[PDB]
Amino acid sequence: STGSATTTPIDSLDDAYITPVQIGTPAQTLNLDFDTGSSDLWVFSSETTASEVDGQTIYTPSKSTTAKLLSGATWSISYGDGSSSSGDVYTDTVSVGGLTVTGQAVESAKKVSSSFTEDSTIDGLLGLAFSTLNTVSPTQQKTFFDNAKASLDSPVFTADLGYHAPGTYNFGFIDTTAYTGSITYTAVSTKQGFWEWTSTGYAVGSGTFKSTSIDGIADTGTTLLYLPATVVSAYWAQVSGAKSSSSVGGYVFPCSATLPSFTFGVGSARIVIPGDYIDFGPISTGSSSCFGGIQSSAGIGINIFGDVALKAAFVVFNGATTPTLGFASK
Repeated sequence: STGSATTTPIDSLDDAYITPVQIGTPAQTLNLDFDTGSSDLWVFSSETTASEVDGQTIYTPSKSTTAKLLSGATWSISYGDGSSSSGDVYTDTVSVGGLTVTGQAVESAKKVSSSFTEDSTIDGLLGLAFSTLNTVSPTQQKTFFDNAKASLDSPVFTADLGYHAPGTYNFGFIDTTAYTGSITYTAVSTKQGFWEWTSTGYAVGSGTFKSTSIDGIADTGTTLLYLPATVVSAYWAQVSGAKSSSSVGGYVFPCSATLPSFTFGVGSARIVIPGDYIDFGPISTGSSSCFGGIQSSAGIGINIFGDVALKAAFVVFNGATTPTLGFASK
């Protein structure tokens, strides 16, 4: 089997991407944030504290003839950005782009943090990291991909995120029309539960490539590109007037600037992030100070190849017995 679904930016900045997901019988379609940095499929629901729901579409398990309470199971997750959610668990039928999993754990939120409430466009998350990170207790549950894998034509999914435009998540096949040149594959460590790999270096604009190993994670659920302070300083030094602002929470730059591109290495291959992908717009409405899309990972504890990087590539998440990651230009 295969599946193919369009993923759409939630706003004009590509702050996140939503993908429609069918849950239950009859189907209830929710728009979920596919997140290769976590491993829980959780939804706003009829069980979510009413004051914490503000415009989201909810899953109502009592209206699904295939929903079953997973007795005694609870979940609770905290994300890198400080947000969180928790609740109980159902199993139900879940379909993405025509690919169906029966008995998928659907984690129903009883509580969500303010950041989730305040984002009316995201109805929940669909985790695509390794199932070892799943938070369900006392019996850990598998991700949608893990459940689908054996049925797929090939044990892979691909992320093809758009810049200010829709893109695609495919399951079970590689669309050879969706990228240019070849896909370069690179090793993955699953030791921390992530799609963790090592970039071979970087360049800023038309500058020379610096060969240096940068360990980080391919994370569709993180907006920005978080890299070591040395790398980030070298980037922003090429933008007149750019500075790190402790009050704002990162590098800012004059909105009148033209940003240089940023290149990262995948083996001997190179992925170029155009400068415009690095512009996250005014820090507050009407400001002429703009927020940068490349930020320091210092104090995160890990480098994160988030959407800013991934949307410059066609990315293969290869879930073979020994997982790997593939990157192509597009």
